[PDB]
Amino acid sequence: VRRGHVAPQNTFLDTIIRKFEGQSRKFIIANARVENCAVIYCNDGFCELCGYSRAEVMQRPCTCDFLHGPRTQRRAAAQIAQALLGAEERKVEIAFYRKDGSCFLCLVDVVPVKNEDGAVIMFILNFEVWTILHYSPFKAVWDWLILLLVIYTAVFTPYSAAFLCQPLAVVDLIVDIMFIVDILINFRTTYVNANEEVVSHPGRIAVHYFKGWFLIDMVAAIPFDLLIGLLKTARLLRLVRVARKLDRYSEYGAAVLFLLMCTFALIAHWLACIWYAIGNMEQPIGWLHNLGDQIGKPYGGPSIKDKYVTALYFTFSSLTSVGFGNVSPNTNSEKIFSICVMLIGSLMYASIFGNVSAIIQRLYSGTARYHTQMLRVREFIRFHQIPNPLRQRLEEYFQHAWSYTNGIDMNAVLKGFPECLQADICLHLNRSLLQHCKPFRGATKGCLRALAMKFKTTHAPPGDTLVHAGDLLTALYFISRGSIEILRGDVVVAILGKNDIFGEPLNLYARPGKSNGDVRALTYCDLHKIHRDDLLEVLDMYPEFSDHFWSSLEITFNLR
Amino acid sequence: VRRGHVAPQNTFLDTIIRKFEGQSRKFIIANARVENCAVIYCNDGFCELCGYSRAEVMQRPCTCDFLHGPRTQRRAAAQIAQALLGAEERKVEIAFYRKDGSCFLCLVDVVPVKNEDGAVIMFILNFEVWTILHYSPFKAVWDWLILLLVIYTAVFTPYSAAFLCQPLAVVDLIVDIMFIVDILINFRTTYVNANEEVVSHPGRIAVHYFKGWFLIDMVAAIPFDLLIGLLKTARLLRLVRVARKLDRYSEYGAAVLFLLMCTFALIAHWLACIWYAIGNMEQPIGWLHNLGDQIGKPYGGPSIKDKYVTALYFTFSSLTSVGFGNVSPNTNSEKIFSICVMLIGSLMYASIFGNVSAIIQRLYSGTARYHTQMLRVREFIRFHQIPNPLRQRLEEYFQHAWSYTNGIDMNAVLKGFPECLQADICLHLNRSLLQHCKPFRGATKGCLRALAMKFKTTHAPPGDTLVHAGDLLTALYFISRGSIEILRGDVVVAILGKNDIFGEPLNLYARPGKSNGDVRALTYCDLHKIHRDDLLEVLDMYPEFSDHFWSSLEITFNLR
Amino acid sequence: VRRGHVAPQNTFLDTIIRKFEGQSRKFIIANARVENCAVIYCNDGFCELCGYSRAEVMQRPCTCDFLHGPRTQRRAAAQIAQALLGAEERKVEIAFYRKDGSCFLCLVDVVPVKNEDGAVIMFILNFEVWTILHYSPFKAVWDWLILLLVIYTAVFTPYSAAFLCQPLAVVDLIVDIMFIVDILINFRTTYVNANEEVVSHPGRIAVHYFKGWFLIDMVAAIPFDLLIGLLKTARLLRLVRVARKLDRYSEYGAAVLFLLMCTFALIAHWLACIWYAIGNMEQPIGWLHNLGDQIGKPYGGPSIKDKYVTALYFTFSSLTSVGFGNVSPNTNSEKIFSICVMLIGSLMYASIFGNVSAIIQRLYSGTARYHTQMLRVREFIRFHQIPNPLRQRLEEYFQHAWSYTNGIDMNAVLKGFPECLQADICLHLNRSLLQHCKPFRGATKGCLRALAMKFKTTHAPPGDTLVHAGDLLTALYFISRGSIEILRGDVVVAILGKNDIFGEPLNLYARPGKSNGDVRALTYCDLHKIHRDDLLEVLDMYPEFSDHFWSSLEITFNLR
Repeated sequence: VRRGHVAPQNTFLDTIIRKFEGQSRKFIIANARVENCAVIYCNDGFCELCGYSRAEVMQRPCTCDFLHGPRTQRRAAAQIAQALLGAEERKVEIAFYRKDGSCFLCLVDVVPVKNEDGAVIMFILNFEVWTILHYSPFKAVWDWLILLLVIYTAVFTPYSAAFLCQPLAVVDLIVDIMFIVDILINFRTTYVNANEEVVSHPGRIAVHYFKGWFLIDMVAAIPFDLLIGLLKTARLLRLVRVARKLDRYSEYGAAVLFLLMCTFALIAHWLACIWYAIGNMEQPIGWLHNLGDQIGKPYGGPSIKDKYVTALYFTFSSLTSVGFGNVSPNTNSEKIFSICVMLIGSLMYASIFGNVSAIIQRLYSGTARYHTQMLRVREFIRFHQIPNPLRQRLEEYFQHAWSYTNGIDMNAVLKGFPECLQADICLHLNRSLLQHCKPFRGATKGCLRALAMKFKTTHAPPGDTLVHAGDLLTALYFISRGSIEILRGDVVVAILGKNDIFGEPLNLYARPGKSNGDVRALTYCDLHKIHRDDLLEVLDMYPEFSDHFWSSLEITFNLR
Repeated sequence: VRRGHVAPQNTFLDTIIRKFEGQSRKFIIANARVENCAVIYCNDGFCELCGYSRAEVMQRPCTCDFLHGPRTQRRAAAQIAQALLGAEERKVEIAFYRKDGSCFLCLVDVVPVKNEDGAVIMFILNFEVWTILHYSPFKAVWDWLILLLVIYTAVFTPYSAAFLCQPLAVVDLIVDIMFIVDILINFRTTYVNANEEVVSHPGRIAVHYFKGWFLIDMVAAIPFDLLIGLLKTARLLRLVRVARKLDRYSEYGAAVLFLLMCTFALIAHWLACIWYAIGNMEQPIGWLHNLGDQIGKPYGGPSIKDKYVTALYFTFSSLTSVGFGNVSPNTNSEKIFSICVMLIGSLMYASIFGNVSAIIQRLYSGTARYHTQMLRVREFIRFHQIPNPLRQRLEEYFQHAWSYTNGIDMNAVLKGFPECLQADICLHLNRSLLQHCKPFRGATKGCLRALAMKFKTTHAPPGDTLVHAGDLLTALYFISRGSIEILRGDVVVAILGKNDIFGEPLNLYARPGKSNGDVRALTYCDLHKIHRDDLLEVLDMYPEFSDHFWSSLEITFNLR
Repeated sequence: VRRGHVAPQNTFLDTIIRKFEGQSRKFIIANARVENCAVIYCNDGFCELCGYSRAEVMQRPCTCDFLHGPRTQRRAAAQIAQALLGAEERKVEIAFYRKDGSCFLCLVDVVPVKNEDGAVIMFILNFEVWTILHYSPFKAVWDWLILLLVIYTAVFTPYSAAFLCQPLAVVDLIVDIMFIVDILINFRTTYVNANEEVVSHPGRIAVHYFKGWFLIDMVAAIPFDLLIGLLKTARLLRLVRVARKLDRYSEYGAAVLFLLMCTFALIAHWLACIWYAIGNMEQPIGWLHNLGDQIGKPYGGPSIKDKYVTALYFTFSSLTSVGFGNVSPNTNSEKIFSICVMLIGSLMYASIFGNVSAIIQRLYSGTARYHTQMLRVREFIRFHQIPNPLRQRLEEYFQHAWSYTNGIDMNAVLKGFPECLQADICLHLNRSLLQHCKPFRGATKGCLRALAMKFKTTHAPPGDTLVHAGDLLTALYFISRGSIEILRGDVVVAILGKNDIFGEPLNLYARPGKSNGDVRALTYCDLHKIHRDDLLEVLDMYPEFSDHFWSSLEITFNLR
């Protein structure tokens, strides 16, 4: 289920501007925490008065020296300066000057705003001539509890209606209380408006709940004493609660299959009850008389245990397209019902199990594409005829890479997000380097995001050659986990464990230098990677970082 | 089935470091085969003692001249040098010096490690102040043998249970032995752990087999003498062996269809037996009495041959959605069973044959996309209205290219793999050139991989013009198979067979030179290709290779 | 159906080299039509003899001046020169010299090859010390005629076998003749070998037809006189002719649906006959007795008209999953058959109509994607809320572009083909320009292909602004059909009809010049397009073409 982000702590500024926008007033806003109180807003009405644009007015003292002129008094201007420090309402009068030259008399209404703590935050200068959340685990698990007792009302209210201290009557009365309790919960609980990402408190929620889904849910919780048994069919409107809250029940993949399969039972259930109703209410030959000849109970009559089973047995067989012929429609009303069940059944059986077949492939989606992606590799091997030592690499790498990634395109997901969140994702992915290592600490946050974007992650399983002898070292690597070894003609030279760096320094050569020897991983080593073209372009942007970077950084193996 | 790569020969170094990591000791490792015994590892504890970082300590003699100072003796340092050559344990004492200046007394524990042959490989200097494989063809074919006799137990154990030197009893006792033998095989056979790519020997396998799939498979192989016929239903747990080993049975495309179709029979089989059980255990009107009136055997009674057939005949018709009405449920228990079979059948018939329909399209996947890809070309021809001489080329090339590649994207597969394995694939693909030809022999392995990446393969069928007269010769070609001819106005000049080269030398012109004449293939000629921009960029990286390349290489046809 | 390209006219050279390759001889080949008889082939055996490589030997006179030395006679060398002009076999002896220095005596066997006309084409110098085609419209339409009379044999041979001047017997004997005629046709007709793209004449075809599909088709055409009616069931093997020739019948989209639907009838047909056979051959209660009670013919017996209908009626209902219950299996054999029909029917009905549902969507594939592509545009309009004057453009352009292209990606098709055939396609697409226009005539074929690749086609419907006033004229246009008008503030200036050019000359400015005014089409104008960056890069390659191009070309509207 969706939950919007909470309103930022500076959103009060928007409501002040939006209220004064309705008044058509002319004003400016200036901050208190800043040194000389720089102006941070100027509406269109203010620019028409003075003549100056936003660019000129913004980032200037709130006393406004440029507005003063010959006609202004020294004593009158001093009253405005003292009013900022004193923190109170003083309507001081003074005659400002425009950009072009003309003067005007104006009333300066200084009204400081304050928070709950008791401190002056902003300066508005007007001119004139018992709570619950919607995303809580309490409500989340209780929605499943509603859905369970909703199924109860879908099953037992038609069976009670059609076929007619008691154990059944007492449990039914407990369900009536839960829906009355549900209405009380829906007032105090929060919701997500389109514009307002979150909303709380009872003054605002009751307006939304009225003129919405309360009218239908109001009828659900109205029991009465006053046969008249048909009034209990209003409890089927409790099923509407599931439709409006469908976003919560569609989260899990397996839970969706339960809904589609249990509804199929309820569809037949109702039709079974409706099929039974057709037999009783026309009784002058039909299907119920016909059943009395099959099972030995002609007319007393057959039992209700049988009467419902045989009726459900029928309507399942009719809408599953079996058609057994133990029971079958003879009268015109029965046949018309069978026509209705065959028509709705052909729509249902096509639509509902078309989804279930898709949901099984959607649940087992990893293993579905895995076999098709595997058959590409097997056809690729048989095409070129690849020998055994390379055969083992392509099979084991593919299964290792797929089991690691779960058959997911990692770069394809990041392209949907913008550069701000892409940087934040990559900042999290490379948290092991940027936090712990020596050179990356002494740097601004813009540099960290800039680097993180160009960084990569490359999982090297046991016995995988990353680089070979005499190769162009494009990359500069960083190791987080595992233990990588460097060799040179079957001679073990290096053993690079955690928090190690290997490659070449970019300052000395200024060219793509050749390698020293091969480098192979022992364990499932987690490591990171960049390029010379990628890295150098970052250091050109940040010159103060570059001198700090290369000095503090220490490569464990210089490769030449 | 997946099989991990064997642990590399230098993995003992990781276990030594990981054991000493638990001790919290401070040490270094140095190689013996190398000249002056360079240090190849240094933990965090060692850097805290001396003060020096990894970059300074690595690639230096293991005697450590930088650690010595004024306080160290000449006789004491000589004991460490002799200990390296002698190969034994000597705890020599000497007072080293730190980087900053301060001294410390320390005990040098030199412990050389040795292999099975009997030679000193490494120097650890501590400081203190009857087998079987899982991927074998024996086990592979025997898993199919298990699956066959598992189907036996799925079919014959319900039929024996429900409907009741003998030929049947003796064959059943042989199957009981095979599962007891299976348990003995599962101990000695290998498996694939998540971390440990391969694992062997009985000390490690028994720990994994216990607390896993042995508990279920233990119950399978427990026969007893002690009617009590229901205890034989535990043999259905032998079916669990197929689920846990499902990765092996899903390899072949046609073999998957056999599983999905034979299970459909077994599903009905069990339900047939369950349908029969419902008739017998309620016998005070039902379906079995009803059958005695159809076939002339009222009550003796009808035969077991019939009794099972009619029961299977029912349950197939019920779950295939036919519903014949020879046999049909009359009692409440029978109807509830029919409701159960209709509900499970609607799920089964939708799910299982949804997969079979996909598996037929997945097996015939080449011919499926071939017709759709063909209809693009036929619509492309009808759109532009292409004449006969060009019509023949597009049809014959498409069918030749598709029959060659089997409708597979060759470049799309390589993009999934990294640059290391991509080079290894391309090294195999261009093995005909790099091994046999004259100039490519005298070169380093980095050059061979660098070239191979930029190379291509272009199959030219009979009568295909590769290059025309007056064209810009971007490429430089190499022929492996077939026989290509060069013409110039219907005059046969060249006949280039195997191991031939044509194009232009890149040293003389330093520009894109024009061609001499046309060039056409006779047979299905296999040849390779590069570009000027691609090739020149490789030779710039390797200057010693470039002078060797152009001198030794000899182009058969210079084209101007 | 696939048909390979005919063997090129110079393929005799390959067979001569391949035959002499078996002999392990050492030789060269030289052309006659060329001036000084340049050598055009040299095997590995020749290079071992002399010492010289291919590069040095190729493109030199066949007399070989470099091979001569001091020991060679003036009179002996003259015999070789006269032998080239005379055209006959002379085994002249002369002692050649190697590259290194050593001499050797050798026999020069000059054997000129000749064609059917009677002219010397090549010079091989050995050294020693009633027809029919497969793709014809005769065979194409006759394969459909076979398939029609194959269906006859599938339908009438079981009906004749199972249920038992005559009109029926005479027509059956005509079909027996057609299959005997088919065998005679299959000898003389051609086929497509994997290596040999085409093959003809009776010496080669009979070897392929034997040990192939003749053995099965031989049994089809063996009638005998000698009840023994079961021998006529061998005529079902005539159905195998359709399977082996399936490539021809899968061409048309609608014709595939006919095969899948007519087979479904034949599947039921056979099963109907098999269902009938079960009734007769067990006759001591069954289904045939049961039918005698429904329709008033107990036992004479019921008619064969009925007996077959009711049997087909059954087997359709069984495998269509209806199950009527007029007729139904009572005996064990009948039920086992119903189990078999339900099992094969569930496989058939899933597989065969899964294809038919796909074939309907594949036949109506244009209209399928059209609606989905339309819904993108309708959602795109509702997203941005586009006004009426632009609304009309996006709707009309999309329908015009889709109706023109039939929903096909034009550039996506060309990427599959190589640069040779891509150029040939684009040469055909821009045939209107390159043939008819003035500047493109005086140019080499390499230039025409180079230009054609970079050219485009842009259909401008009525009232479409191609270029606006003050725009950067990147392109230079060519008009083939229609009539385009140029305006400048609602003033009609130009009327450019067929074979016209507009843009700017690239020689004068050497910069992207601005436009003069707007340009709009009247009719469905067909026109072509290029760019400055695209065009200039071609003219840099061909300097002799560039001076010819700009002088002869004349732009109708210079735009400034």
